[PDB]
Amino acid sequence: NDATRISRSDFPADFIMGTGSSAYQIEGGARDGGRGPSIWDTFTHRRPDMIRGGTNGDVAVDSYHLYKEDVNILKNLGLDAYRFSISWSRVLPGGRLSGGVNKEGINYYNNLIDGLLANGIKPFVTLFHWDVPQALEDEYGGFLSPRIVDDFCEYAELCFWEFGDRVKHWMTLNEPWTFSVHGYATGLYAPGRGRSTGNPGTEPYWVTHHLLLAHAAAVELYKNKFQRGQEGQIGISHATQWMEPWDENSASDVEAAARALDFMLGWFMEPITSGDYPKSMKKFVGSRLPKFSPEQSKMLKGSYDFVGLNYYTASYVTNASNFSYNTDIHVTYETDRNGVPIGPQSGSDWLLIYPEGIRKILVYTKKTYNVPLIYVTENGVDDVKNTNLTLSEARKDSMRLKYLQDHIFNVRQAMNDGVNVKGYFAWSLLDNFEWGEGYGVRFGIIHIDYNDNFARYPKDSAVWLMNSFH
Ligand SMILES: OC[C@H]1O[C@@H](O)[C@H](O)[C@@H](O)[C@@H]1O
Repeated sequence: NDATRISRSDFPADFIMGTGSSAYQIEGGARDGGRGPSIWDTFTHRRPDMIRGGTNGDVAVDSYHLYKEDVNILKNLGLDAYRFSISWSRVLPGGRLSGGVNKEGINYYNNLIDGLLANGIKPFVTLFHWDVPQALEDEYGGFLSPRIVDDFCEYAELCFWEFGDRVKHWMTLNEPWTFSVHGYATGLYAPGRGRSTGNPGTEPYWVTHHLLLAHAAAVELYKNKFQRGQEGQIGISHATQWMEPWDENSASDVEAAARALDFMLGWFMEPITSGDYPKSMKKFVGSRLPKFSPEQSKMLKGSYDFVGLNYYTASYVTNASNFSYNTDIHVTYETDRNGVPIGPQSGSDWLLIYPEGIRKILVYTKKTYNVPLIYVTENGVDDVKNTNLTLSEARKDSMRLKYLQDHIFNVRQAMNDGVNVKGYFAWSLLDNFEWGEGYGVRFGIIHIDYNDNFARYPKDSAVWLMNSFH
């Protein structure tokens, strides 16, 4: 009943605990080892006004050079697994085969994977975590063009071929919701369209459509061409946020909350469940929502071995009072129920701590989508922004420790509920490059000293994880 007491021994023996990262956020060596640029290099370099402090991932926290140090920290941490992504423009600088296959980039991922394995840590590997190769962006518009589908398969194939003998858990995409909405609706993430210069009412829908197609076609490639020989599993990780009706007993708000789930999570989950978009998206987006061919529907339906969910926060939802994705949802998000916020702020004013949400999002996904195997692929919280603190003060992350305890507890509740969760990955292992927010937003269980070669030092939360989840 007390969440500070939660530990490995409240979970099945085969439950996988881990931490996470993504290539652009930690690797650095952006022009080292033959890596070609991604749309994020381009965004952060051409439009440093879009980044808090105008920073980028040229060096990030230097896991490109310090990977042996991350492996040692992961080993000391004692958790089962490490979720990281492959930088598409590292292994294929030009995005397609014709831009050349980068042997040194492959060698880096082999070294990381080998390091992880020699230390009993399972690699969980995401192919696409937003770093679309600039060459593809430039040649045809990246995910705006169906040409992205074939190129992504050839990339997935290269990765299965090179790494599949040792990597047994693959995700095609991480958070295409976030990628689609902030790249193409709000224009706040790479490639920064939407705020032809963009169109927030059409482009997010093509992007998501192509993302879904890319995902389906790479899953089919894995299933048909690698799975028998390699015996791994492939899925995808989705952005989630719990949507609670503003008024418990208002039919309108219950529908509004369900529509909000529909536009965020249903948007990707229904295609991979029934091969179509949610009814409410069809109704509210009309002719601006693309149709799948029957062949695409066959390919999308059931196209995963597992689904990863990413969870941070929650919101109340109510009905709303030219065209844009944001206005299509026809909802208004509310944070406060009569001056009572759904939960307290973290270091970020958008992250309201509501641990129960992770439980309701799990329960909701099993019910609505009937996913057989679920991983929490991301869950975590950011430190209050404060450059005044010494490391000993900074590393006492009480709020994170409680946040993890409380969420992990709720994951356990979801599993009692019937949700088959097979592991849980904290976001993140390292303080890292937090997209539009730069370095000031620290999600790590390992503190990074940005004044000193990105020195790693475990925060209280890492110590507790080691001691409680070995
Ligand atoms: O916002 C915190 C984190 O959110 C997750 O959805 C993304 O996958 C990470 O790349 C990001 O750093």
